[PDB]
Amino acid sequence: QIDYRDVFIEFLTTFKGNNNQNKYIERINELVAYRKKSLIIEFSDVLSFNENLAYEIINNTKIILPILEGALYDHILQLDPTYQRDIEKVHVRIVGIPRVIELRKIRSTDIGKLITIDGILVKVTPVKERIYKATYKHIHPDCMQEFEWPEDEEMPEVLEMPTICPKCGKPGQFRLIPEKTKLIDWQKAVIQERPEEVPSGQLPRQLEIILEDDLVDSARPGDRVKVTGILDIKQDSPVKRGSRAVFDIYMKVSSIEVSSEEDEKKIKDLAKDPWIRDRIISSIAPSIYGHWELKEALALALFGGVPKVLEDTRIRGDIHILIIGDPGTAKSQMLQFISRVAPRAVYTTGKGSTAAGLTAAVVREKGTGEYYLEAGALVLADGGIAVIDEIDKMRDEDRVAIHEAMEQQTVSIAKAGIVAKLNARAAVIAAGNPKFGRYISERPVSDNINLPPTILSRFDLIFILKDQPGEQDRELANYILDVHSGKSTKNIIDIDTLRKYIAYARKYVTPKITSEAKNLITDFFVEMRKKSSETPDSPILITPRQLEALIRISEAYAKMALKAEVTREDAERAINIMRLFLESVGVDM
Amino acid sequence: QIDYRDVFIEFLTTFKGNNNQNKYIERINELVAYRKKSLIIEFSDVLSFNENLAYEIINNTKIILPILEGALYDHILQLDPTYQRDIEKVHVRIVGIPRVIELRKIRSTDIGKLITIDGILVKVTPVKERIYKATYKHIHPDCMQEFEWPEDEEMPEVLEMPTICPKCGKPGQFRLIPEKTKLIDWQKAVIQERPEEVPSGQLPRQLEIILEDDLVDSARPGDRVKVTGILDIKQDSPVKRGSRAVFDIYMKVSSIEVSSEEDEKKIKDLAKDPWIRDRIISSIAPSIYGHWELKEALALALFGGVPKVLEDTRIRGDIHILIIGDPGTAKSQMLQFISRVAPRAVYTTGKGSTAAGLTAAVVREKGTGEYYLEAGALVLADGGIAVIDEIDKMRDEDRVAIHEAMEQQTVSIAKAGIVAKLNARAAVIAAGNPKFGRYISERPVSDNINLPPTILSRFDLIFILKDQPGEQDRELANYILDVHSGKSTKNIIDIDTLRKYIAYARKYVTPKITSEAKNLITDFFVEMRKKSSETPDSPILITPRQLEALIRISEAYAKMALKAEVTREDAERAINIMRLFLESVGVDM
DNA sequence: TTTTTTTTTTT
Ligand SMILES: [Mg+2]
Ligand SMILES: [Mg+2]
Ligand SMILES: [Zn+2]
Ligand SMILES: [Zn+2]
Repeated sequence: QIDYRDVFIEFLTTFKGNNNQNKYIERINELVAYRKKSLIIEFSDVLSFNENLAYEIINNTKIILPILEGALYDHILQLDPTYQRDIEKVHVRIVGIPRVIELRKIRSTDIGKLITIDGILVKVTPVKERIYKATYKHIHPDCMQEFEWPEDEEMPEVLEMPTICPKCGKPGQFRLIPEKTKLIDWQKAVIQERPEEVPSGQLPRQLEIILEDDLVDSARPGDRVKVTGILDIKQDSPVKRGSRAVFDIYMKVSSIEVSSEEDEKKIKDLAKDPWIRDRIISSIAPSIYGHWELKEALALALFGGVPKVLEDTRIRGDIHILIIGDPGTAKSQMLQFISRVAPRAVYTTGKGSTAAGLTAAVVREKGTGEYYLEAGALVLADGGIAVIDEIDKMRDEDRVAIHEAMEQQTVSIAKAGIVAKLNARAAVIAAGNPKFGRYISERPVSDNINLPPTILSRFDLIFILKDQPGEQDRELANYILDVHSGKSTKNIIDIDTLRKYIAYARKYVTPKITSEAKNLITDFFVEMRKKSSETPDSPILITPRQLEALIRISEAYAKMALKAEVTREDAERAINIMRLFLESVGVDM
Repeated sequence: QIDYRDVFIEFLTTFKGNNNQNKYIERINELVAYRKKSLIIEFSDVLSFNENLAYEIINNTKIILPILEGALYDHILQLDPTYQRDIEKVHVRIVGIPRVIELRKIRSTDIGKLITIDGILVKVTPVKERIYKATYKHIHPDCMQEFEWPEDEEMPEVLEMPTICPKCGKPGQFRLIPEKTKLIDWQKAVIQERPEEVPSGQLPRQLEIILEDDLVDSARPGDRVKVTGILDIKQDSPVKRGSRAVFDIYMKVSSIEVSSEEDEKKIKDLAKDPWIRDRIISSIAPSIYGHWELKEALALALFGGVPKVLEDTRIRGDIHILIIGDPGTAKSQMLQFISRVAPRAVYTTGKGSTAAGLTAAVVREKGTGEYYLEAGALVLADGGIAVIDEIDKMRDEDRVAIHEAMEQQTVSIAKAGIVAKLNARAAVIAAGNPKFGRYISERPVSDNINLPPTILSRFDLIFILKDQPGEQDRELANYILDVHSGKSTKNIIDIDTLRKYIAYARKYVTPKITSEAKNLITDFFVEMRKKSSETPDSPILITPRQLEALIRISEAYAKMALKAEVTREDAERAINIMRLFLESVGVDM
């Protein structure tokens, strides 16, 4: 009823942040400075400020958003007149809607209401253009008149042509004029419900969402998103009714978020502890007893090294880990934990994957019969982590497809007239069993591993797990029963905090190698080669890749403590962990 | 509103270039010599000469080009009246527009503006004809009238037939008259964004462009081009509404550049150095330590020999290189560098390619129902370099598809009623691993290589790389760490100018064989054949192909120094490099 | 039916 434009403007200029620093005033000039033409607000803050305004947004969304858009636009023009003639419309987006509904629980009662859905992005289409105001010319020898067809109204989702010329009142031919037509960016995406939300024995459901204007290209497939907007029915093929008054539903996205200053203080506070490295390792798979050297290795792969890009070549910065062990050694359980804690990870099984599905697949589009590309698991994991369980179960002729993606971090396809190259910069963690299921100490190491030396040299670290019963059985049994009894280990960083810590470290820390670290690494690498040549029978080869493994591991150790330099202490830790890897495969040092 | 035709004419007639030769009057001078009806003007030159004139082209391109082009036509007629009755309209193409937009960043605000896009050409269609002014006959026994349908306007993108006869005002049926219709050449192409600008975890995007009149057949697939023109929305089936008022965008090309005299003297200056060959070799893969003999071999393949075309046959002039080595010997890094410095190169892997994708594929169009050919990797690489990494991972029944393309440089297809023969004159560089991952010195060369003798004989040079940990580890380790520390080797030819040097040499240099070079090559071949008879178990056969390899290598060495003939020094170098090849495969002379 | 790359059952 009443106008809240005065309230909205006053709220923007008078709201107080956590430190009462007016967390909203400094967003306005940032909008003006960068001409971002999109401003977001929090529903909790609006409700905390004025209860009446929050309800009107949450209920009368379709008749108040343009009103607040006009009021905000006027406030921008007075603040900076130069904003005019560059941006003709500014959008305000509301987040944190209390109306959250599961994807499977949407009913007809929720149509037309501002709701929020949490799911997984699966498909994204290229950006296109949608007409919201057309212009036609009446092709009738008497008219030759141009007019905007939808009068005082946006063009509906169905493209409708005028039947009677408004300028002359007669029918005839109408020709669209693209020059005078107004367009808006338009993208279509598909969202899927989370695996933990799917009911027993059923496939996950999917919903179609539409992103327009500045919301296009807001996320990539495989992301976890929270989308807010209005639901509506979909009219796709109305040319022929064919009975079937049944319709699907789709969502007009108003605000989207993927997956902060307070968190940064928490992250930096953690790094102040001298024993942060040991504290982080203790937080990796808290439900698994022992395997301290494995948890340390897995922690390094989460942080990785520093990729180097030069004018003529680039160097891999990711760390690859291979684990071989007897059944029941908690290999799969540890790998599942990595998927949860990594900011971006893809979990695959060796038997349930193919060569085309891992890198890229060439498929024939049924509508046109033309071949095109589909991204594989490694491509979708670019910048993240790829987990391959049961690597020994894959066919050897099929496993070689990942050799290029594991060192050059690229995928090359030359099939059916398609030549393409794709980036696959991801870290690979793989697990498997020995050749005879269990490790046989009588036989050498070569026949136990049963893998070609080419793939073995690609892995920075290799650990062989032996399940040897001994005095430690009682400790293991007590630990497992405590887990089943609900007792939880304390003094460990929670998974949510740990994920934020890793994401921050991988984005703002780039350690550099000092002179002291160079001498230690060089001496140790020379020592490997001399020792390796003494026993030319092991299946492990000390190639120059091993030298680069030491550099990557050293940078990861420094990056774990948010250090900008690789001191001698990190080099010693990198050398020490490499020693345990060599002792595992029976290479003494 | 000021008349710019006078400004244009004085700009063309009076302009000073960097060389001080009035660059812009020679182009129009050659315009009438060859009747090319197209003039190229740089945006930097017009802006410097007249800032106001340059701006008017940028923002008023729609209604300034016909006036600007019309003014140029009158000037040409004054220069030579003979241009009349040969060319009706002359097009002016503007390049160097500062408005450069990435392919993924195009939004609605860029529609109708002159922009420039850099990308890769992937698809070209055959040249067709487009109607811009039709002629119709009213089939109604009283009319028998001819009229150009679109009055004072060209035919739009969508063909439209008149509904009311302009000659009588009555409806009816109208018949097109092809002989009185005005046509224009039309071609469609697809541009793909470069792999550098593709975001993480996303597939590359594509844009459709239209070439008309003299711009047709101005490029070939795989080229890197810059296109300037106007964006517009694409209409395909406007008659069928089918809801979904969402359109795709295409581009009307106004000028195209495919990726000068100052380079000629720069290249000539480089060739004057007596040690130019060493400088070129030292500039191949600067980030790789050692492997001097492999760097020399890769340099030869970039330049290549001299193809011979005779009345009854032709002789291959390309050089093929095969490298077999232990894992971690930087084989893939060098191949990556070659794919960047080569003016035209295609990079493929053994596992990610098929027989059809390498040579040619037969694809059926579901619309018409007929079969047609699709160019493979080797066909697209004609006149350039083809890189096939991990060649040993190819299926043997699939690898044999390149036997004829490597020697006869042709692709023969007899499939689905299609018999064809395509040129595949491309050099092949391949790498792979021995049978057991690493070379075993305790076993003969026969079972280490694991490749048929038919394909081995087709390679001019074969190098077996052994990773022997010796006393050079410290030097190798220090070099690698220096690379990781940002240190760069100095006194090398950078990749950009090195690419220009190779392109110039392969185009203007055709060395000849002298009498003294013939004697050295003949004597060496006799000894090579005699020595091979000692060991017949080796899978390396000295065939007459090896004699022609010596000729090709000798020509390549001369081509490096831009020499016009092959002297005894070039023959000696060819013998020396051939000797190292034989020693590696176990033939000692 | 036909060539092609893909997952699938069945020749
Ligand atoms: Mg398991
Ligand atoms: Mg390699
Ligand atoms: Zn009208
Ligand atoms: Zn008529």
